[PDB]
Amino acid sequence: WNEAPRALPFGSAPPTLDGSLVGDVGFDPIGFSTAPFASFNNPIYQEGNFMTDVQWLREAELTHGRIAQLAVVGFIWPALFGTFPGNENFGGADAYSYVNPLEAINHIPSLAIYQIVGGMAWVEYQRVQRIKEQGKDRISGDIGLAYPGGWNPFNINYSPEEYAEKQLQEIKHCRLAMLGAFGLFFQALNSGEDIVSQLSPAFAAPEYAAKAGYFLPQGI
Amino acid sequence: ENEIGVLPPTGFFDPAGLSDGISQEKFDSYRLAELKHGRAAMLAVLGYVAPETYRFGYDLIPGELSTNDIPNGVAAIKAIPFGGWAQMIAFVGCVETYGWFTSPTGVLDLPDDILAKRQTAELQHGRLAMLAFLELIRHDSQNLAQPGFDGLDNLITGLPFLY
Amino acid sequence: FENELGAQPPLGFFDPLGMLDEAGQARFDRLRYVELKHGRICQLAFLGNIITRAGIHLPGAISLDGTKFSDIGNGWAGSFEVPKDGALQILFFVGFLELFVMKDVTGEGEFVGDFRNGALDFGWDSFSEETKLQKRAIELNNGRAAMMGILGLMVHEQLGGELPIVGQ
Ligand code: CLA
Ligand code: CLA
Ligand code: CLA
Ligand code: CLA
Ligand SMILES: CC(=O)O[C@H]1CC(C)(C)C(=C=C/C(C)=C/C=C/C(C)=C/C=C/C=C(C)/C=C/C=C(\C)C(=O)C[C@@]23O[C@]2(C)C[C@@H](O)CC3(C)C)[C@](C)(O)C1
Repeated sequence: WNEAPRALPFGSAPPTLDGSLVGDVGFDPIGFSTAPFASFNNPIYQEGNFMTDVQWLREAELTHGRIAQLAVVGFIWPALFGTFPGNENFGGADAYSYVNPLEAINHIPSLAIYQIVGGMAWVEYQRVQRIKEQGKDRISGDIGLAYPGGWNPFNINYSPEEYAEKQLQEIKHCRLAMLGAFGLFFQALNSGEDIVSQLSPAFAAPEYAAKAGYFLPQGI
Repeated sequence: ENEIGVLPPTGFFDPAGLSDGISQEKFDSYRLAELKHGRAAMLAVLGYVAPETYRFGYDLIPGELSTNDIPNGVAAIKAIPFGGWAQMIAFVGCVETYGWFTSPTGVLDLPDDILAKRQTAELQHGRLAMLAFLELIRHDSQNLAQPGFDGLDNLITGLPFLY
Repeated sequence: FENELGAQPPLGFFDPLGMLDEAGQARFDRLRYVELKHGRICQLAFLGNIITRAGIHLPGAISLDGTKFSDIGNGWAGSFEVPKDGALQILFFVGFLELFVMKDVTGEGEFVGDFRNGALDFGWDSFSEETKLQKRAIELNNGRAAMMGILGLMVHEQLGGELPIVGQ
């Protein structure tokens, strides 16, 4: 085990880390990288075709981070940018008027829930197919979004160094958004309010403390 | 005589000589028993605090008996029917006897010194948790038998920010 | 077994329980036959259930002693009003079909379940080679679907609730 890596300078890291994957600083005090985490009971497994446990963990981390990145904006946007102009002739009975994110879950018709579930299941199936076909050679991520070779409606082109820095930015924002989504959800649950109604009051004053006003006559 | 689990706070702690001569097999069985009681105590200590703030809404006896209503502590064993206890004991026995719901990917591939230190720390944490569970049980039973005795109120005398 | 029909893109081959592993050929054929039979049964069951729940009911569906067709409900609970001997005749007919033409009586074995009774072909040589595989795969796929879903139609009927599209 290597000693004194970047982050945890007074600890140690397993040798499986190495370099390779972007964003590797050496943070691994427990383990989880020295075990068969992608081969034991994998139903899709394929000897001489799968990747390395660390790449499987990177895929899981990327999935969680992408979901959290979407969730942070999902929490923030309706509070201060207003609700969707919907509920017009929809018969929702102010179903969109709620802003408390944990309250709108019990007022949205099941159509949207099942549409979202099905769409993400389709995307996951595409990811599974790509993972199965790219064998022990997965550029990781896959799902063929806007990079040349797959779908690219805007025709995004980048130099390899641009791709590397974009990957680093993506992973950093993913970790930060995981933390932020956790914090936002638990703050909303604990305070029973959204973020805007929780931060707005602590900006000017409480009413019981501010002075009455200015009542001195002028001109005397 | 000298194996894992010997650290300097003290050093050997065998006053009454419960081992003395014994044998390798008996010592190994004793170590296994100590590790098992220790892990059970740690799980008990962790589980004695969680229900105070969180509660899963499942209806042990569909139609009624909903977790949300059963008491916490040593009073749950009276509320929970015998069928649930039998089912969960059979389930944990299936886990223990067979390899079901167990994965060998948790054995890890740690070096020797790291493994030894981690084992010693595991045993120390478990030894602490044993007495923790003892104190929890004694306080709960004393309070339930006679309310007001040991005037410290509420379950979990520490961590007062829960209430 | 790794290239046979039923192993396609959304999962390629898929044997999580791993019951196949080592085998000859009788097991594969028996599993294919039971899968196809469950298929056919489940599509017919689901189509009947959906056409009954739609609201289109036969006029001559009336039974003994009048028992007008509008009285018949839907589901397992709603089925407990049809004559016992009528369903006895129905089960006689189905067990008969189990002991009837639904069998390789002719002796022709193109694939497991290709009885055809050598007399009622609607056009079988017309299709090209890939068309046969496509049709068999779509029949099997259009099956696995029916099978599971109907269990839900059966599970949801007794569980109670308000599923989408279908009213309940
Ligand atoms: C009396 C009429 C009759 C007769 C003689 C047959 C005869 C036959 N059927 Mg059959 N069938 C019938 C009516 C009949 N069917 C009806 C009305 C249906 C429903 C549409 C079916 C559906 C059916 C299927 C789906 C299959 C057969 C099969 C078979 C063959 C083997 C059956 C076997 O091994 O015994 C049966 C012996 C058993 C021990 C029964 C097994 C029961 C399964 C394993 C579980 C059942 C669970 C139960 C429904 C739910 C329990 C309650 C719940 C609360 C838990 C045989 C030719 C099989 C076949 O062709 O393969 C050779 C086959 O796969 N049948
Ligand atoms: C369940 C089966 C199923 C499947 C496999 C699909 C599959 C598909 N649908 Mg679809 N759909 C379904 C059911 C299904 N649908 C139902 C029931 C409806 C309503 C009647 C619709 C309505 C619908 C419309 C209107 C459209 C599709 C479209 C599509 C295609 C693109 C999906 C897409 O880009 O969205 C991907 C969407 C996402 C990835 C959003 C996910 C956002 C985050 C991750 C949500 C996280 C959810 C969270 C984890 C779950 C917990 C929260 C929960 C408590 C609420 C794809 C083939 C589109 C298309 O082009 O096809 C014609 C399209 O326009 N569907
Ligand atoms: C000595 C251990 C022990 C015992 C006897 C009980 C007993 C009880 N618990 Mg409890 N609990 C425990 C530990 C224990 N718990 C721990 C450690 C936690 C923290 C997670 C909890 C959290 C908890 C909650 C939140 C609730 C209960 C409740 C209950 C009561 C109803 C039965 C039930 O649902 O149990 C549930 C028991 C558990 C969930 C413990 C399972 C622990 C195992 C070892 C986890 C195994 C691994 C897991 C499957 C994931 C594998 C991933 C891998 C990485 C390990 C019952 C009196 C319910 C109640 O009404 O209480 C008043 C209730 O709502 N418990
Ligand atoms: C599909 C599987 C299945 C089914 C059908 C059931 C069915 C049932 N469970 Mg259940 N359960 C299961 C899996 C299942 N369980 C699993 C996997 C777990 C996790 C361990 C549990 C945990 C569980 C709990 C914690 C409780 C139930 C209860 C119940 C009963 C609901 C209330 C009732 O009818 O009281 C009627 C009850 C009876 C007539 C007495 C039944 C006695 C049981 C069946 C004997 C079990 C013996 C055991 C398995 C093996 C022998 C002992 C072993 C040490 C050798 C019902 C019989 C509740 C219950 O029993 O309340 C009374 C309850 O509290 N279950
Ligand atoms: C790879 C995979 O798949 O999983 C892997 C994951 C991982 C992690 C690698 C693995 C592991 C190891 C595990 C399971 C590690 C978990 C360890 C754990 C959870 C150890 C608890 C200690 C609790 C203590 C010491 C409590 C003391 C409690 C004390 C000292 C008290 O005083 C209690 C107290 O009540 C009193 C008495 C009075 C009250 O008023 C106040 C309080 C409440 C304070 C496995 C097994 O390899 C499986």
